[PDB]
Amino acid sequence: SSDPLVVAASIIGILHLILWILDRL
Amino acid sequence: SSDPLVVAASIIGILHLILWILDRL
Amino acid sequence: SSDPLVVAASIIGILHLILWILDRL
Amino acid sequence: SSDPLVVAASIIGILHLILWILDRL
Ligand SMILES: N[C@]12C[C@H]3C[C@H](C[C@H](C3)C1)C2
Repeated sequence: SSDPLVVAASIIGILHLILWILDRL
Repeated sequence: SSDPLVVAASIIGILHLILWILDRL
Repeated sequence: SSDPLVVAASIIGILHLILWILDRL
Repeated sequence: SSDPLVVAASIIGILHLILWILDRL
């Protein structure tokens, strides 16, 4: 495993991408 | 701990998310 | 190498940048 | 040091923030 801030941030940068893309569509 | 660029960047990707979301609302 | 979530996220933050920039233009 | 993809990505997430903020203003 890695540290929970690093991992958490990673997931965020995925979720925030979907939201942004969804908004555009 | 980790390195301050890595950690700092992590926090940014959270703050930038809130700002973006807040703007949408 | 590093872990595939970390690396994958890195690439995303690049692709998402291009898309955003392209949209602005 | 860390790996150049990780570091590079970190900087990007800062630059992309400024650009986004500047655009809003
Ligand atoms: N946006 C990023 C969040 C976190 C730190 C850095 C590298 C990875 C993980 C993607 C920038």
